Amino acid sequence: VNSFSGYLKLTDNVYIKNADIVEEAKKVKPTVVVNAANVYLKHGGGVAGALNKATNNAMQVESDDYIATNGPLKVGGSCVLSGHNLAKHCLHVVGPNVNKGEDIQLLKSAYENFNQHEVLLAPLLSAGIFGADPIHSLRVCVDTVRTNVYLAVFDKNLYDKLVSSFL
Ligand SMILES: c1nc(N2CCCC3(CC3)C2)c2cc[nH]c2n1
Repeated sequence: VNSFSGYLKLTDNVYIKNADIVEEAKKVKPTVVVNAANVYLKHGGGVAGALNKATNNAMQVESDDYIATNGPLKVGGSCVLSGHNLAKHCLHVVGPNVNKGEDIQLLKSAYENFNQHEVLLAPLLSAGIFGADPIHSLRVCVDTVRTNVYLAVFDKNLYDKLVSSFL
């Protein structure tokens, strides 16, 4: 049994809700919240900008030290950093950004990072400002992630389309 409330069950392991990932994080304090990161961990906008704002920029300060030591992530890759006031840990995952011309086949590699964590609160990778079709992102999620994932979708409108169209 876990804390997550109000989710629709899509499969054995994937759940979905109309929620902003941050408010949900603040309420649940999950072990892992996933960030929709870029390779530079520059949390300017989208989910990343919202998560970082909710940490009062502490996520960005920590991320800048990570990059100064380790250099950029790979597209499709991830790192585990603090969850600050939102979660125990933040899994920063880099989905391909279609608005930079990155290969959408890297979306499966991105979701494979979730399998290293038994339970996660996450957004749909590569959606919003990364330009991918969220219906496609949900399909790759369901077909890739085997651990228990609670997806938060940032719009009542879109949420309803993902559910209605789910096979
Ligand atoms: C969950 N998902 C979010 N995304 C923003 C737009 C598109 C998206 C697919 C649903 C991802 C955000 C943004 C801020 N807070 C969020 N929580």
